[PDB]
Amino acid sequence: MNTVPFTSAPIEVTIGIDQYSFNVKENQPFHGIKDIPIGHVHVIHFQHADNSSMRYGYWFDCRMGNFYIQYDPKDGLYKMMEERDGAKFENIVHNFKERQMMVSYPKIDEDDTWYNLTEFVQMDKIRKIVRKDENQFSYVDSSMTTVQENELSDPAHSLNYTVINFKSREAIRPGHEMEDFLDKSYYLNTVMLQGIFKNSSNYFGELQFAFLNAMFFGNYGSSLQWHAMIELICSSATVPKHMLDKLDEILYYQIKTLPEQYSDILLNERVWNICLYSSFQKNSLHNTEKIMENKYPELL
Amino acid sequence: GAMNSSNYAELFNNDIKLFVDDTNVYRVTVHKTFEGNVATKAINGCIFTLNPKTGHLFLKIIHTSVWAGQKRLSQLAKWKTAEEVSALVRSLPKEEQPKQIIVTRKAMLDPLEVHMLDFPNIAIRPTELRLPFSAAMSIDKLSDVVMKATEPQMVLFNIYDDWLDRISSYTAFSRLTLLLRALKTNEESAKMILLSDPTITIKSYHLWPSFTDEQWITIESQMRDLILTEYGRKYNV
Repeated sequence: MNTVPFTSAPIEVTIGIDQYSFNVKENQPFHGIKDIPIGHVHVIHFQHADNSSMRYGYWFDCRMGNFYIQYDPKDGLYKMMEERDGAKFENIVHNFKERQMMVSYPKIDEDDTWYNLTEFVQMDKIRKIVRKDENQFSYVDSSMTTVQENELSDPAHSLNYTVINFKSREAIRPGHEMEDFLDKSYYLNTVMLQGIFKNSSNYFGELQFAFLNAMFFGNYGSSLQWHAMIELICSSATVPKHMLDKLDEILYYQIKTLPEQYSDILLNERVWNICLYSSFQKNSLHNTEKIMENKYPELL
Repeated sequence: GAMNSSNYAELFNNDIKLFVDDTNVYRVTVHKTFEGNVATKAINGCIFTLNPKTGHLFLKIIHTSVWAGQKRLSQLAKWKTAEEVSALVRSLPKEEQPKQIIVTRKAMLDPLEVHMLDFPNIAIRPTELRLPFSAAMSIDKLSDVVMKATEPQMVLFNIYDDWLDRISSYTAFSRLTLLLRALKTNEESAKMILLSDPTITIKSYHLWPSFTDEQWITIESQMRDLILTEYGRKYNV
């Protein structure tokens, strides 16, 4: 069970750790988060009490190094950093734990929510979407644009999601225009799965990462990516049975976790209606269709 | 974006453009079967592809054989239209390729955009104009070449005959739309007006009669009267 210590908390802030969140007061004796489950990626996220503008945060995996948070009064944000000195880090964490200045990652033993939202998400894939190779953790915020958004402007601070465009030469084979536009199986199976992602696990990893950035930061481009990757599967007549069954589980847990109050800005009415009621896969997503009909009948 | 009354002069500028109307591509007769069920029989159709500046009409005849063994023909008809327009653009020298294609029905946008991905600089646009191009099959010489076709065929016409020798393309397009609107509203009455005087004939190389400027004014007035007479018969007003 790993620890992310905080040097201090000089500004009042709401702190997220995965699906959980805590209020910290200006200069509250808060020194971090302990008992973080090994084996999963995690996200630690921030919304300042005095400017709710820019939710921002850090994807990390405690297996990859010793990480801490320290407020930078110049740049005005909580920054993740790596401690290279293991003994110094162990000594810091031991002191803060002994003085009980840390919140405990509040996992219920029955509760598989975080595993279910991150099953296919790997830090190595996050670091290719979010490029900052000198750090082992990844910064994301509310305003970061995607490579696709940037084509339609600073390349270094972009989300390099896989570009999906249904009306693109990549998506449509010469002489199969109608076939490829109305049945996207070629695009899903040959171009994306075989060609770019190599396997369904990497595709689902990116879809799950896109959802979490949309939910935790209200990142609009991330929301567009999540819907495009759902729509590409639902618009394909030929999908492996194991991928459809897994997609139904992935979406069920995403719809289950979404705050009820953000359904209006995080769910695209056209995509969901098409996917559940018109698409090739309209009868393949039983769990997702049931939770959507019971939780968000207005959207449909 | 979309073409309307606000940007109407754009039709007659020096940027090459084509209108595409797909309303006569998939045509059927509905009839009773021996068992008293209903069935369709396809008849030959056409793509109506028109340069509104020059009058050049690219009439692609759609022979009933293209439907054989196909499903969802109303959907296929949009894609076959987009395929044939794409093939037509590719067949034209670069300096004759359109800069814009305006579809008369919004359902043609995605099929044509997908077929024209290779031409990212050709704008595919809808229109808010209600254009009467469905009435093309009321022009006897176009109806004849479509119904006689035994195989796919492209036939080239000038839908303005020699009018551009005497009038602008704005005026020629206005005359064409008024003639087609009349033919669409009351075909029998419109054709009566056009052919009631045997002394005015259709040249072998023309679609419409050889009216003098003064006779076109009389014809145009008779067509507006037909449209208003019919409108007061529809709506009881």
